[PDB]
Amino acid sequence: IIGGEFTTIENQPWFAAIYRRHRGGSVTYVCGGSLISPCWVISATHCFIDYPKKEDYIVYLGRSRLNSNTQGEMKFEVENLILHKDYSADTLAHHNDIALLKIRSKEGRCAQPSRTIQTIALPSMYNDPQFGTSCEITGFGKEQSTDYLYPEQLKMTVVKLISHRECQQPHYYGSEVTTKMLCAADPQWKTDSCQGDSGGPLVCSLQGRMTLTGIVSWGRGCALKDKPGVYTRVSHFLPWIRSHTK
Ligand SMILES: N=C(N)c1ccc2cccc(N)c2c1
Ligand code: NA
Repeated sequence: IIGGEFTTIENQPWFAAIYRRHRGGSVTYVCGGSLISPCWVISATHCFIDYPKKEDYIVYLGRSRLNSNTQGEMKFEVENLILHKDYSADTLAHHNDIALLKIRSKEGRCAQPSRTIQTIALPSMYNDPQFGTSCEITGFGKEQSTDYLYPEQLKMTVVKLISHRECQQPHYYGSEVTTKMLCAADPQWKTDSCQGDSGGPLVCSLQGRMTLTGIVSWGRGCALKDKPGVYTRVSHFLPWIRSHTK
């Protein structure tokens, strides 16, 4: 997250921290995710497509820092790694950038909701917020594009939704951004999601209820003029989520 502010997991209790164990035992942060039900974390396929071994991953819930065991946190293994069959990546655009992680503790249990571990509601069909709506993003992603390390403390920011017509403008992304994708950015281009924030939530308050409107997918650089963050439009994939979580 470029700009924004430092936060803690109590303010984003659906946020999942996904790590990968490497050969030799080193563990590195991969992507963010969202708890949509006690057994299921939703993220982006591009986070896992090159290493699609469910055994390689570690999932934390209720974790506020990259290298601290936050009080009340829960650690999980991935029981099932479901990647969207029609995923593909162009130079910029990521297609069907959605994944499901069925989580299981070493005892074989799913998440136990607490004050710091909660689910995020899914959106309803054909009911996304209008352009200009302020939405929040959360992640352990880069604070600056030139950084090579990720911030130790969880960050959050607020961005505004951009219409598909505006995002398809030539100086924006042209025909590369599709109707299955949602753009969001800062009108002043100072705050944004960045590398490392992928898979993380774009949460919008709609009709008084907070919902998982988007999943951090792609963008040209970070917080660059006319280059919004691009998110998987979760409302399009509701038949796919429902069928793959049964
Ligand atoms: N500009 C963005 N919001 C954005 C979002 C996700 C990204 C993922 C990998 C690399 C980037 N530069 C990204 C930028
Ligand atoms: Na690390």
